Amino acid sequence: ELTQDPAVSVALGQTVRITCQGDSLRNYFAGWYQQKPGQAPLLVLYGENIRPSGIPDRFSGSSSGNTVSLTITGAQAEDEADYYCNSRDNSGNHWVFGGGTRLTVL
Amino acid sequence: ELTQDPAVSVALGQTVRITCQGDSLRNYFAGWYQQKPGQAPLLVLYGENIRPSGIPDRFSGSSSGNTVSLTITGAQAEDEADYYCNSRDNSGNHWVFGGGTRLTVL
Amino acid sequence: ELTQDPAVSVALGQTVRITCQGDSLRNYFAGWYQQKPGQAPLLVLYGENIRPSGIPDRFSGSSSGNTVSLTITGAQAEDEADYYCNSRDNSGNHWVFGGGTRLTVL
Amino acid sequence: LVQSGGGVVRPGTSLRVSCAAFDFNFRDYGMHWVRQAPGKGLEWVAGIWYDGSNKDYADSVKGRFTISRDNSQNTLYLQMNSLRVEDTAVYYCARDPRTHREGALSHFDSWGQGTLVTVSS
Amino acid sequence: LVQSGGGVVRPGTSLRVSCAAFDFNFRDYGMHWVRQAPGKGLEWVAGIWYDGSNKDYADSVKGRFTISRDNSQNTLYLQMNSLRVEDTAVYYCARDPRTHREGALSHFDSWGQGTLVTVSS
Amino acid sequence: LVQSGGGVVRPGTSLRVSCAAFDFNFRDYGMHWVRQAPGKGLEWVAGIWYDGSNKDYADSVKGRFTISRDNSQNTLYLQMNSLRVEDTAVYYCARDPRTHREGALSHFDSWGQGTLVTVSS
Amino acid sequence: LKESYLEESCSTITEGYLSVLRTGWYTNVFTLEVGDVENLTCADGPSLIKTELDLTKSALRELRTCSFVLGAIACGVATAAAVTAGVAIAKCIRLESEVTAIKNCLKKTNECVSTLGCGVRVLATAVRELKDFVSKNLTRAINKNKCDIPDLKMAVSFSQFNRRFLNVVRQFSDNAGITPAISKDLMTDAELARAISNMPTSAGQIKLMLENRCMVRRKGFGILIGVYGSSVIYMVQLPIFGVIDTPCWIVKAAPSCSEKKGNYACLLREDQGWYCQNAGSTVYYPCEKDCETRGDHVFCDTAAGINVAEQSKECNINISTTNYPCKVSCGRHPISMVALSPLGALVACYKGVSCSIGSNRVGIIKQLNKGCSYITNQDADTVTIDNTVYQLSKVEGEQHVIKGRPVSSSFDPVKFPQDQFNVALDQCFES
Amino acid sequence: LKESYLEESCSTITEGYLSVLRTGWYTNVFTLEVGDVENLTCADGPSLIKTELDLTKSALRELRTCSFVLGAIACGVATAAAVTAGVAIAKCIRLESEVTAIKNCLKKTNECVSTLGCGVRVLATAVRELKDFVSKNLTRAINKNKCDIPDLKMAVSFSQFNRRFLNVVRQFSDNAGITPAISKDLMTDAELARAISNMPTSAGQIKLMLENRCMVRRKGFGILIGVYGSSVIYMVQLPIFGVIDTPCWIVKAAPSCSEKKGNYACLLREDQGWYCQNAGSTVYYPCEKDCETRGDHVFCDTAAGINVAEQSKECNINISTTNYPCKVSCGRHPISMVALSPLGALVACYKGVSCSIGSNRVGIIKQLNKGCSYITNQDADTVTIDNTVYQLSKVEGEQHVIKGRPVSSSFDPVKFPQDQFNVALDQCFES
Amino acid sequence: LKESYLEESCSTITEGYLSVLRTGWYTNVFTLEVGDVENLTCADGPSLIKTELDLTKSALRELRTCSFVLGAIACGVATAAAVTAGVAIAKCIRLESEVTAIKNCLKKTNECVSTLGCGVRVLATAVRELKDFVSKNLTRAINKNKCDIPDLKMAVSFSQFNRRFLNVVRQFSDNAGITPAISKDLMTDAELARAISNMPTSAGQIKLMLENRCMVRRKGFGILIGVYGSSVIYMVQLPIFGVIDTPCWIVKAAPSCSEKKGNYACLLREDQGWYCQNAGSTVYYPCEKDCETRGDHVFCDTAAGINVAEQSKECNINISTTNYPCKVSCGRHPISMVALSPLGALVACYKGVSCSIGSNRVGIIKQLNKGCSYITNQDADTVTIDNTVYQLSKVEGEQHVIKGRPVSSSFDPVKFPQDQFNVALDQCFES
Ligand SMILES: *[C@@H]1O[C@H](CO)[C@@H](O[C@@H]2O[C@H](CO)[C@@H](O[C@@H]3O[C@H](CO)[C@@H](O)[C@H](O)[C@@H]3O)[C@H](O)[C@H]2NC(C)=O)[C@H](O)[C@H]1NC(C)=O
Ligand SMILES: *[C@@H]1O[C@H](CO)[C@@H](O)[C@H](O)[C@H]1NC(C)=O
Ligand SMILES: *[C@@H]1O[C@H](CO)[C@@H](O)[C@H](O)[C@H]1NC(C)=O
Repeated sequence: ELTQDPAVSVALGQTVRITCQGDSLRNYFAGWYQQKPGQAPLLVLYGENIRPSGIPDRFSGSSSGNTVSLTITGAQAEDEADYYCNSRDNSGNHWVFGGGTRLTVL
Repeated sequence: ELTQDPAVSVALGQTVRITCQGDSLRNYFAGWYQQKPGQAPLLVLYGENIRPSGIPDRFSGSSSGNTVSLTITGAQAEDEADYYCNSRDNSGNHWVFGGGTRLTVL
Repeated sequence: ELTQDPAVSVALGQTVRITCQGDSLRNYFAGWYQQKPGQAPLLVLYGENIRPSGIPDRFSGSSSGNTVSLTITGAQAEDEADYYCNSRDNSGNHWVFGGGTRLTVL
Repeated sequence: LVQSGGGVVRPGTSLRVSCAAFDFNFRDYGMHWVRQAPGKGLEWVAGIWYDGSNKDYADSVKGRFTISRDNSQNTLYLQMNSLRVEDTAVYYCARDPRTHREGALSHFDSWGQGTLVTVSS
Repeated sequence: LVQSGGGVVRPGTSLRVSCAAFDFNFRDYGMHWVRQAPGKGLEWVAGIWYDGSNKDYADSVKGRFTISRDNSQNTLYLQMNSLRVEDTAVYYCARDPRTHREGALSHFDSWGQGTLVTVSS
Repeated sequence: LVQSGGGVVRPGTSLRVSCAAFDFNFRDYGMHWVRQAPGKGLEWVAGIWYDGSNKDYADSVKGRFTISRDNSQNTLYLQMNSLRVEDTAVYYCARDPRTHREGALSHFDSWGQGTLVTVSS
Repeated sequence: LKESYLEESCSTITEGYLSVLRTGWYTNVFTLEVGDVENLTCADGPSLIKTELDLTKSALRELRTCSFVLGAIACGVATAAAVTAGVAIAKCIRLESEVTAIKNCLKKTNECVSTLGCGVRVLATAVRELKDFVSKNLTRAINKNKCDIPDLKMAVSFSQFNRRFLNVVRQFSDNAGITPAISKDLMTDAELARAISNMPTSAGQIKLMLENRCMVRRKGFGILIGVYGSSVIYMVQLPIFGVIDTPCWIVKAAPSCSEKKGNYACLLREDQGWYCQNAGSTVYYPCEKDCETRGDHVFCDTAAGINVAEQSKECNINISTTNYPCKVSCGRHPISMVALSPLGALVACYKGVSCSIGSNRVGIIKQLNKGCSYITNQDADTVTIDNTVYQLSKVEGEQHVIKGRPVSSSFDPVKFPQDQFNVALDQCFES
Repeated sequence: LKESYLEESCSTITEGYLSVLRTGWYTNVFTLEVGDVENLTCADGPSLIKTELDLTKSALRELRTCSFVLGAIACGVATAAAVTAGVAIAKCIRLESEVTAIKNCLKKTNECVSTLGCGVRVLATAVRELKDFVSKNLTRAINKNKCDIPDLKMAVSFSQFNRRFLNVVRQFSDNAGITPAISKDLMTDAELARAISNMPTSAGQIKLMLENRCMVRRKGFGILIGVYGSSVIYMVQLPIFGVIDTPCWIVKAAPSCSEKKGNYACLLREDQGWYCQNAGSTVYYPCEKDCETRGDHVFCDTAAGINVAEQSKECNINISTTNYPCKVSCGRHPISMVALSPLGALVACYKGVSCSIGSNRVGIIKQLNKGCSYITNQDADTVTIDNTVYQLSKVEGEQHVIKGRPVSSSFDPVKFPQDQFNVALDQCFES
Repeated sequence: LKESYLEESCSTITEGYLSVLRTGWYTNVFTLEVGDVENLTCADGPSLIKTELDLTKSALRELRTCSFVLGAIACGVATAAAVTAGVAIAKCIRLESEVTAIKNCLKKTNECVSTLGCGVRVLATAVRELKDFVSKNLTRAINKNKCDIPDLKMAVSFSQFNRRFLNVVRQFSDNAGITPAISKDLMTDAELARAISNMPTSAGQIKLMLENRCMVRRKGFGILIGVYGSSVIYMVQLPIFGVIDTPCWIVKAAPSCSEKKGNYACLLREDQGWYCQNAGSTVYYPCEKDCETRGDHVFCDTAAGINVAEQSKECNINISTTNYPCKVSCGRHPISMVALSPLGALVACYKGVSCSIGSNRVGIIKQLNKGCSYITNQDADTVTIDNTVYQLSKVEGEQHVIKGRPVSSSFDPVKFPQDQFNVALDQCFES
């Protein structure tokens, strides 16, 4: 089961690390999504620090042990969103999503 | 004995293929000579599509079986001339010339 | 014991060769020092035609047999100085200086 | 993605939410359904591989839903039976990047727009 | 190129034509004669290799002409004996690029301006 | 760079000259003393390797001077004993390029500005 | 690392290396777009743009004109397996049906997944940048075939965009369509990382490959499919390092000669090289060049492996009495040599050769006794034979010695034939 | 392609390949013109032109600073011949009287023919473009020594013209004057086409080479003659593929082990690798490096050929009874291994390896019996030995099986010495 | 040169070559200053400077992701010694305390001498131009993250300064951190000259190395230490050719065969390859890779040398009767082949082959008798064995023939085993 901090805040232009924790991340990569309200989730990072094309170069990933984290450099106001991690469980068949982090930008 | 069409015509700016045929072309290469009507022959193309210097990139050639052809690409006014193919007989000590195609540009 | 001429003169703007001779040069490289009066000696060339950084590319040198030579190309006004060749003895343990050619530019 | 079939029904009935008009070649890609209850977090619903094998389900639905695909028309179906009140959610249609099923990747991309399915008294 | 000896003569006589003042390194190239009767197509006449071996002739002249060269003066010679009225032609002097005789190349370059041997009554 | 101990003394006495404030990481370079009598050519005086082994001397001084070094303070010394009137010279402090002792190079660079030692009646 | 000297046969076994075994191939198919370059022509003499356009057109057409001694056996099998796997898949992409399918996949976006008719699944990638420049900018700059325009910015830019394309041609042209390694230009760093992340293996292996991609790059290779229209199509075979962190050990040996009544008798072990154990069986990797080390990790190719019975480890323990036929070479003339090991050196030193060990503190420490001897990198920095000098591996570890009187001294040699090459030990001794 | 499986010796022979044999060398002598760059100097400090000129002028100086196991036997003579034939011509060009003769040939025009004093005839080519730029433009754009001039167009142009020159120096410097292959820079495509077309062979061969010029390019090499004034002179040796479309076949083998009362007897064929027939003689090509396949064509070097007698083909028909001494290796302990082949694979599977075949059609197909077995390309896509996996060559073609008792199961083995490396079959059996 | 034909064994010995032996390694440590390129960013879309800055930043980050058959025996020891010496020295440098020491040494000037804590002396060199450009020009030019500035001169200059840096990365990433040779980009000519001239050897050796730096460059190799801050640190490992002009000779052989009532016997000498004297000891260099000639000089690596007793030369005089065990291969199938030599060719042809010799004067001179014969390069320009032509070396030197009945025809051959791979001569004959 994946787990996340329910809320995090960052000072504008300061950096922040969201983190997602779960035993299965040792075997399977995470995917990171953001969800601004109403809109469908948009893939912002996957794997060990690969960005989809078009996602700005500020997002970067890191991971160790059984933990992953998404680092927002130079956090802009447009970074305020829900961030969800997901990964497969040790079956390899069932996907699980974290509870999502409601980040907010001051 | 090499054999060649006695006359051919092409519309200005259209392409034309002159062809030369004889059994020995299957075993020895050929060379194509332009001749303006008052003047010594000038080599346009030889071998499997090689040009001398100066001869514009418009001239080109190709071969298959026992036939070789000279393709004038984008026939210009200066291309009106006799064209003579030559090769060697099956012995390789006697050269032979085809009765050159008189080409006229309309 | 290294040996070289007492003095040499060069017509401005053309080459001159200073030469230094001694058996040990057959076996150890030389060094060439410039000494304008009063100032401490300054390395202008060492080894097979290697210059210290900042020494202008006019200075150059070469060797043959038991003899080494410093060639000044296009002797400028600033080249008037003593030049001292240097090597080790055949033991490889004591250094020696060849005396000095005083060079003057006309 | 022209997603349809989403409305409202009293519990204990059946409905189908189809996802079609794919811009990418729908064939050769695995597909997944993900749902979002109003304001709540995301839940994975079902999955299917590119040849139609490996239908699998979350335990909240393991007995009830079916996931089906048509590679000739380019359409994905999730067909719901015995629909229960907690099943009210936005349903999203999502794509699987993996080339080989043994791979380690576990993200989704090409999230469709939402198809709101409501269940009410 | 210098080319000389072109003139009228009565049939049944002899004449000499020569090719000279080459700009290229004449010593290393094979050379050939090619003739053009007025308005007609070209006919190959004779050939010689760079060391003066391999004299060859067309059967219209096999018995009559001789092809000769002087690598010290840089001059090429074709000597005509028993001229017959069919021999009226411009005789061009031409160069063979082959590095080796057994090569497949078969073309000539470096054509001279030619001389007009005009055997006539 | 600083050099010190330059001065005058009557023959038959002792003096020490030193070289200091190096800018080049003195700890790893061999060092040499080289001297110049007024208006005369250069003479090599003494040498030392980087770890303080291989103290070498010219036969003019081989029983008299002693060269020594302190790799912790970064200073180099030459001590003069029983000075004789011929020892009037400028003493320069000079550096050895050689990585390995058995190399073929023989030059010195980094010549210091020189310390005048006089001896006189 | 733990290194055992086996004086029974003058050999060392160094344990504790961690395997990285290639167990498959992964295929990425690239389309490189060079646009409508073959239409462009220059009417206005020499210029910067004409020279770069000429290079592009020339390079583009140039591609169309293109296309038991276990150590011997294993490397043949290895390269055969590699080439056939590559050609077998290339031959499936080369059809026009599939090239149009690949182009149809990539038409909207730069990465796509495709199943070939032959059932394999490939990643696909478009290197689109050059077509974009040639179409959107260069084509409008050259109005009316006037190439020598006044703006230099086009010329310098064009030299940058075609730079990658020309390098790809250069590598294929020099290799006749199958390159020896994945150049910087066939697959960039970003393209390589995004390719590895899709491989059919668990995250543990992938995390290692990403931190070690210079080895992944080195062992793969590329194949030219061809030039279709004005797109170059080529494919890259990437090594799947599907198994990691299994045990491996290296065996080294030197001539174990010894003497009676003034005649030498010799033995050398012929089973040198790498072994790795995997899921309960032992694989022997005899090729001189198909295993490479980087610290404790050794990278090896499973196709170069010869399976050996698990009892084969007994040649490292009690070779004098194991029933397994330990491969040895026998002979009468001793050879003197140094066989270096990760933690030391075996010195074989016999009649008429002088051998001594040395250090960087003091040049000479000792001169060795005759016979096989094990010099430890903690006890010397250098070892020398007959004016030759060798430098010992300075890596720290632990050493053991397994005592036992040498085989060549314990038995009497067979009277005829001696000098048997690569035979089982029973055939040389206790005749 | 027709592939016969030979049960008598656990070996496959694949017929129907078409020869391409190198039978001579062709020489083109290039002169590359740098012009009098050594007189140009700059007095403005750093600038674009100064650094390009420094690169050009420095590289020009650097050039002045360069001065019976039948496999190993064949590749020896092959390389000695190639290098010798090249040096023998370079030593003839290197005289001052000849380099002046060559440059006197090429003075008016870019290609010339010349007889060396040693009697060989060489094509000669001038690569003149850089001298034109240096003498016609750069030497006037600079005047006095203003070098940081305002026109950027001059500096960008210069970095193109010298680009070829620097690449040539790069390849010679890394190879001590003898390059391994003909780079695009030594001889460009147009120059290579003109060179090949002159070669001393009939039109059929030349048409093939022109469509395979990557392989001609790969198989030649170049030699630096030297720097003479501001001109580099170097020569390229091009392979004359004088014979094409003769028959060839490839022989593959695997350990033919067999069991007797719980002991093993083994045999391996050593007459393995490529064969081609030419003008009624058989030639054996044992190197791994020489012969290379492209479709049905095999590109081979006659300098590596060994003239095995006719009747050597009898080892492929009735090895049990031919009087030809078919080369085999003998021993006790069975190796298990997979030998690939163009249309299938041989699996040797003994003493407790696990062997099975499979496909991309779902699942594994069959566990194999022990003993040498032949798996056809049409039957399976993959074969696996003890967790290793091999992918089979997809090429379609006829297979035959030549039935017969394996020799290993038909004769009693010699008692001593049982293991023998490379011997006639009668040293091993029926003693 | 002098070349002796030894008809006792159908072999030649060519002598008078002068040695050049590698006897050590010399280390230069490079720091390549890239500068603060990972901060500079672009905010204004595609541009020239962004493209070059992107290439730079991309390379700097990617660079952080890396890291008895006497023949085969010799080459293993040789290559193991080379790589071990490099890794041992690199491991001293890779500590952060030493990287900071090197940089502190080089802070004010471009070359300095350092001692590593592990007791070794290294030269160190800083190549600094790219940091000078980045910190003093480009960083002020792209003032406000606006990279698409109007001045083109910045973009062109930047492509020149970063060029060296990009080439160094390219060679490491293709080789996983250990290059095969010292490219021009690792050391320029000036850097290589100052490095060689520091080496620990007398002037004579250096003057040769310094006039052959292309061969020094080829023999050495480089190792990546890492990327520290914004400096790439790598080291090069140069050969000390510490011994020159000792005598050397080469041995060549061809199969020597005979008949007795229509059944052949043959032997081939197995001690082919290079030999040299050094300080009164004889060294044998069996690896094909590790000796190379350039005219009269042969360049060899002392680590590949196996020491042989001085009596080994007796096999070149009286192989019939020497008590030294000369290595031969014996058998009964007469192979026909040519073996070239610097001043001639050995031609062996027997039943069913038709040797003949020829010249550029006339294509045929003489059909050879059956047997082993020595064809002098003064007597013919070419030899042809069967539809196959070899071209002889035209070096000039005296030849001798040492007459004698060949061994193959003087002794009765052993009855069993008649075929023996690599064995002392007395096992084959006079049983
Ligand atoms: C370098 O210098 C050379 C000569 O010093 C320059 O060559 C000149 O190039 C121009 C074209 O760029 C030529 O003009 C053209 O001439 C032909 C003649 O047939 C004509 O058809 C064209 O319409 C046009 O007028 C010019 O003739 C030529 N100079 C000479 C003396 O032939 C060259 O441009 C300079 N620059 C470079 C980068 O090489
Ligand atoms: C030239 O352009 C036309 C379209 O503008 C295209 O159809 C044609 O293929 C181009 N030329 C070549 C050689 O492809
Ligand atoms: C000694 O050899 C015998 C025979 O194979 C074997 O059974 C035994 O295990 C060996 N010794 C050890 C310690 O394994």
